Amino acid sequence: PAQDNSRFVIRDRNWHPKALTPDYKTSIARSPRQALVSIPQSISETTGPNFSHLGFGAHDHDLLLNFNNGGLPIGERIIVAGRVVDQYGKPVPNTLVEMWQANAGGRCRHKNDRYLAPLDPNFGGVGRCLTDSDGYYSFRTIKPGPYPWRNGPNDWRPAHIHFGISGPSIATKLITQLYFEGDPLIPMCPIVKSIANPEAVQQLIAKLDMNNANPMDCLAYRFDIVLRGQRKTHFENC
Amino acid sequence: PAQDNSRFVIRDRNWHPKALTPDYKTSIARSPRQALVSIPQSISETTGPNFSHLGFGAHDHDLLLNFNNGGLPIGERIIVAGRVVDQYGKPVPNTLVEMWQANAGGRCRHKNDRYLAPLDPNFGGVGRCLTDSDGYYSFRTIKPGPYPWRNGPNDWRPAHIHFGISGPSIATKLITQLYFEGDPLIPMCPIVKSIANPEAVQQLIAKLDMNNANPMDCLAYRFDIVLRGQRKTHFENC
Amino acid sequence: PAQDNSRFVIRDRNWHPKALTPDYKTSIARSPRQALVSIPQSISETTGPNFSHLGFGAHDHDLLLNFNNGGLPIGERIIVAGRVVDQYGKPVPNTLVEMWQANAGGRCRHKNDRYLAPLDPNFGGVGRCLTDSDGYYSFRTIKPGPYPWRNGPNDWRPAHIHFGISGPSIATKLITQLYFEGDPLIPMCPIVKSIANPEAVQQLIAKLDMNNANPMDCLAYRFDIVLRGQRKTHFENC
Amino acid sequence: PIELLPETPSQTAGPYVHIGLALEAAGNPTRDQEIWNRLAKPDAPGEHILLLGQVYDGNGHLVRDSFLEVWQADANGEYQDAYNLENAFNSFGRTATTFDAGEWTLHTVKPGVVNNAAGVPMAPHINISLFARGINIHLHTRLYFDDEAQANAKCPVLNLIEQPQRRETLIAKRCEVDGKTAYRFDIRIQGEGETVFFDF
Amino acid sequence: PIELLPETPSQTAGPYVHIGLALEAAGNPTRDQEIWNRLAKPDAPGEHILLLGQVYDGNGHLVRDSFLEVWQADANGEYQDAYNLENAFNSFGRTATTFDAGEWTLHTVKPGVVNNAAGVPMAPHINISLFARGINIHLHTRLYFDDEAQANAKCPVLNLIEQPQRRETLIAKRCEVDGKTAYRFDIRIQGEGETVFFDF
Amino acid sequence: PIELLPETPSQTAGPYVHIGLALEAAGNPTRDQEIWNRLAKPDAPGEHILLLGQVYDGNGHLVRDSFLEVWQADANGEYQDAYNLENAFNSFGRTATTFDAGEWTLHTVKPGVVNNAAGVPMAPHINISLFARGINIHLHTRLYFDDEAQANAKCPVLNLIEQPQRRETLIAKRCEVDGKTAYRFDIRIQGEGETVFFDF
Amino acid sequence: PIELLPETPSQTAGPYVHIGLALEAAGNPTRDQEIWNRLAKPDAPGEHILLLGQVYDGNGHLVRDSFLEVWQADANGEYQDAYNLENAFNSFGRTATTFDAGEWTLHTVKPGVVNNAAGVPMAPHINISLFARGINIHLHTRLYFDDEAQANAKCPVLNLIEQPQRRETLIAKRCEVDGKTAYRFDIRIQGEGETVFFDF
Ligand SMILES: [Fe+3]
Ligand SMILES: [Fe+3]
Ligand SMILES: [Fe+3]
Ligand SMILES: [Fe+3]
Repeated sequence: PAQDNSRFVIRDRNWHPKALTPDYKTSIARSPRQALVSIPQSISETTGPNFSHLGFGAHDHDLLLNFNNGGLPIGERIIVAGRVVDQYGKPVPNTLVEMWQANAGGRCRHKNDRYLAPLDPNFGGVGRCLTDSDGYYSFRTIKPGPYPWRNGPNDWRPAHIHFGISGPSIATKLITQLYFEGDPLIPMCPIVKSIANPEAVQQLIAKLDMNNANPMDCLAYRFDIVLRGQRKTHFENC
Repeated sequence: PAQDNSRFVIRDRNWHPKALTPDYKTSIARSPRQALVSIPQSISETTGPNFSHLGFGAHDHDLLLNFNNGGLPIGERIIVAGRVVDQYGKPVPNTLVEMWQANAGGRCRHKNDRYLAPLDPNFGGVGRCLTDSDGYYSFRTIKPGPYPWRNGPNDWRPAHIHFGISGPSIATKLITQLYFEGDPLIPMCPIVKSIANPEAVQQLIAKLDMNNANPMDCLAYRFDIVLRGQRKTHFENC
Repeated sequence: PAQDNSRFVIRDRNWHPKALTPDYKTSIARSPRQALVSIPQSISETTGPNFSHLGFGAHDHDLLLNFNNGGLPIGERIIVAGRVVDQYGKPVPNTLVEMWQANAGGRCRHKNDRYLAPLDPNFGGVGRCLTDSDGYYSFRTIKPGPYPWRNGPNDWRPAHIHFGISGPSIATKLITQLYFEGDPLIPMCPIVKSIANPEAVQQLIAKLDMNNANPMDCLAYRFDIVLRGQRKTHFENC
Repeated sequence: PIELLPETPSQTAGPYVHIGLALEAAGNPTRDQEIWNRLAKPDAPGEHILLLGQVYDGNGHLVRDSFLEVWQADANGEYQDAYNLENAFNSFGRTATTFDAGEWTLHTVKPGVVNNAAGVPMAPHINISLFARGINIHLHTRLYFDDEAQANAKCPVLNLIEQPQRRETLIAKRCEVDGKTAYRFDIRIQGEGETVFFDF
Repeated sequence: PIELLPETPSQTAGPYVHIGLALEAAGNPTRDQEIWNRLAKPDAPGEHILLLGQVYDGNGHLVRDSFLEVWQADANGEYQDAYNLENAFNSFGRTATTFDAGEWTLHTVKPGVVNNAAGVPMAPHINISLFARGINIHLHTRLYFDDEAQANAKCPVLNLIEQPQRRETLIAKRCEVDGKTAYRFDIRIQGEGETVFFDF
Repeated sequence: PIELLPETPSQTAGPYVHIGLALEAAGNPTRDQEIWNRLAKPDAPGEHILLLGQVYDGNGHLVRDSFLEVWQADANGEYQDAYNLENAFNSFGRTATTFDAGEWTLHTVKPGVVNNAAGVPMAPHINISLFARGINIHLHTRLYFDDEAQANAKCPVLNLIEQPQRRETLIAKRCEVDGKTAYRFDIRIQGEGETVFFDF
Repeated sequence: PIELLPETPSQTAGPYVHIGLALEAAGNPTRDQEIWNRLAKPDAPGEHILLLGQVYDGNGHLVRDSFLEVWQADANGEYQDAYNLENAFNSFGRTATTFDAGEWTLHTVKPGVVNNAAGVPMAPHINISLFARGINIHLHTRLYFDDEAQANAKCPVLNLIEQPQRRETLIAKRCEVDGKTAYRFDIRIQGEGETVFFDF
């Protein structure tokens, strides 16, 4: 079983987006009015699931082949790779990185998405990968296209891939979004602007990686994820 | 018939790309070693075709419908609009604007293109439009994806749409390329870098136009084209 | 009848003042807690009243003469003129511009105004004008004086003239306030501070216009108004 | 991106909005031609109705200084843009709530059906714009009728409001004031039963 | 002061969270192994319970697109981190509320007692993380049980909540669903009876 | 000095120029009306000629992806700017060299005489603009004829070329293709016998 | 974009390249173990060949100061990376052209077939790297054989060279020097008959 031997660096809730961000409309009715109750870390908070024993299919990380009904998806073939480290710069091995996205046109494979851009019969948009010993993950997919949404009258989400990172604990567990370098829609999105600090928005921008690109085949993007720093317990209860 | 009543501003061949640009490999064997012979402008150079009487089909400007085999193309639905003016800022009416591009994956509909990204059965990539009285044109298409090419070992063309502009004369006739705002591949392309002046590269960057976008439908890009200034003849042959 | 041929550029609600601005005390109880519901533009939103056939009195725009009980108002005689354009810089012709203000001492002609500065027996404070072919409007009035109000214990409104502009649609309809160049009360007022962006406040400041002033008579202030950009519909419902 | 000229920013209409836009409601003398609450002359086509309502703040207290502007189609579902006081029907009108009358009134006909951009029929509605002290930028809303339930259930605009309970705030309750067909439409700016406001 | 590398900022899970994290609930085809609501297999030790609840927003309306992640100890009060579908019990599980099912379900056993860092026993609880559109950074909460009144009064985490009326929002009510032992835990994100959320 | 707005920079036509400007040559389906190599219809006035040529690069190798645009006067020496496919003659036309046909063809009439700006008669010529991959900005040239020796010696544009050996590169040789009058005009972009290119 | 550490820039090998890399070719004393032109010992498997050639500049004059490095697979199509002078065959070797010997020599076996990344068989080749004064960054080339015409026509690398005439510059002509199988491979750095150089 799991033990209480780790302490996690307290989250900077001024770096992270606030609960109440008015421009992002749905946050108004879905944000607590009462203050969060601070509790010390215990075994309930400092431990979490390990997904090393989960049965991963061969194409779970490859979105170009994991839906396959008879062909290849239409769109810009890209590799989305990066490293998962903690605040101390320590790699996070054997961690679950889950991702989901829209197709080249910005259409998501869900019943609630009635956007006029057609579905790609060869694209699912779901991906999962367990990080290696050095904390590296890699996905092969197509660059998702931007999509409109009912927030403001002309609000468009920048091209993005949603990310879900488990980490060593439920305390480190994080769901975020990846944006693409140079996309002019980034400073205009209310979901991006929910983050007050501009330096924090930069941590979400995946950068073009020509070094990791496959010549005459696919481009690449680097997205490094930083999770809460893990430290050993010291001087607790004397 | 056409008459000799106009003079065109002499082309700044230091603004325009040079014939010999080594990094763009094919230019080495396809560039003149001898100097261009300067000739005065005459009726042969100052006149050109007028395409007002050409039979344009209803969807010639709409690349989302001009190929139609049973559906819509997969990709980011966009409007590429702009104005065609001359160096004096005077609009260029009833001029032919022709364009061609790749699909969302960077695949062109030609036999010589053996790129692994699939063809879109609902996308042709050919478009034409005659400018209005104010010099405005508009195309509805999908955002083309970048594509690799055999130049350097890892050379990738930025997402682009090729443009062909007729103008009032064969002297104004121009073929160029449109690039998209923020695309990180622009400062890396040898075809873009064939233009020495960085301020000239900026004239080729189509900018995001949220004002011309159709809410819940398609985005828009503005690309203004500037042709050689047209002036009346004065004090010729005394 | 009116037709659905125009589309209007979406309002920047971060440029405009927010609903909840606590320093302006009355806004606390009169601001919606729920988010605004975004709806697309239809004939109900893109059309609006045309006041070209409304019967304007000869002195409707002239506040020095439209109250007249036997004399001229006490105060700094000024001309308030300008142009009403849209975001594209296109003039807005035949539009209704309405205005109201206080006298030279800050006293408004209303029953609830029990400010100890007297009323001017020759001043009402109401005006209306229809813009010409080129979008120009003009008013003749006296410069209003600042007035105190029960917000903070020592709160003073700067010298202002309220403006009401209709535009081509109910989408463009706007009510605003004009302030005067150099007034030291402008950066101290909670109603002016309701606007977050200081460059937005600058558009509300009327600039002294010595060129439009009548020598030995009255001064002039120029106040240009910019309404939402109007564009024709394109590529709707394919 | 393309930056256009910025729109002139909005400011509150102020506590004295009535002196410049609702001269009679204030108590000040009127001009020859005023834009007021009589949209339809007694001889206008369609079902003649009286609209009334009160505006409430977040504390449940009456707003006795509000100014409202309305825009609606005629009985045939056509928008009459050319405002003239000689017309039987005008699509535009103005009303207000004062300290002497905490209830606004509007004399008009029931609007006909109009299609949206997509060609889908919208339910009979009146477009409202609310201005008052404390309201920095005006509030847009729509007035729907309770006796048009079948059309209300199929309206594209009303169906854009996620929650069914919030759609009811835009529906005016039918009553009778001295043998005349009347609809009551109370606007609650903030709090319990808050009226749906639009952006376009 | 000493500054470490900044943590990657959180963003909302979005409306379509289910296509990537709850495939069956999204009506999309599943992969061989999925992480879902069946924490305990029928032959697992402890009192087998069914957990259900609804998520309410600030207007008292149902959140039909929420995604919940649970972390709990087994019947013996031990955390099983090694996730495998062949196991009789898994301490982790995911559940969701959909448009087809506005109520979330969880099949598990009642957790045993675990001590805090100071050695003081905490009452039987389930750690819940709530994700959805509109929630920028996930909300952490705990599910306590009503039949553990003696243990709940002594819990060091529950006693950190200043007001005793707010502690009640974390207590699941015992009920019965189809002749099986069940507990109802409704979460109110905002307003009247707002659920206590934690920071750690 | 006075600076005007800068002209939009040129870029190469690229390898796939044909899909947008020579649809039939690209093996792609054509539209109703296309701009192609048939300048003159069989019943057009003047001496009907067939023009053919090959484009060579600096290594003496064929350019099988070139795109050429021609501008010429009619038999009467007048420029017909009004392009229409119903016309007997069109002064404009497009031709190309493909991988399937490394030679370009043009069906037209021999142009008449036109004067320069100074009133001096220029010899019968065809204005050619050459586009292809590797050509950053198009090359302008002129096609003169060998049986017009007297007119070619007097031409003011041809006499602006300093060396008489370079003037020969602009002179098309008279030949016969299938019992029809033809002229061969080969273009050498670089090297030995390099074609004279113009700037105007 | 992601900027990695930049590679150390290249500089010419200089006129005295032989003193540090071709000690015997210079005329300076050698060390115990040198990397030279004897890739295959007389007892190595496969068809034993002698390779010779001259390096020419752009004026058609001999380069009497060049340095060449070679890399090839053995007769079985395997690359032997572990360089040792005790091995029968070494995949790596060095040769040069001096003022005393304007012709470089190489004693090796004919390389076997190797597959590219895609699994397609490449024709028998020797990878060459040319260094000399005036050559700022080394020139990469390949040596193919004329008696392997069927394999040369199906090689993916040789077929990447657009023009067929340029493919012939990479093909070594078979001859006989004292009963030994010999292939002549002249490298023309610039001008007429210029050798194809690669980038990878
Ligand atoms: Fe005021
Ligand atoms: Fe999304
Ligand atoms: Fe291209
Ligand atoms: Fe040296």
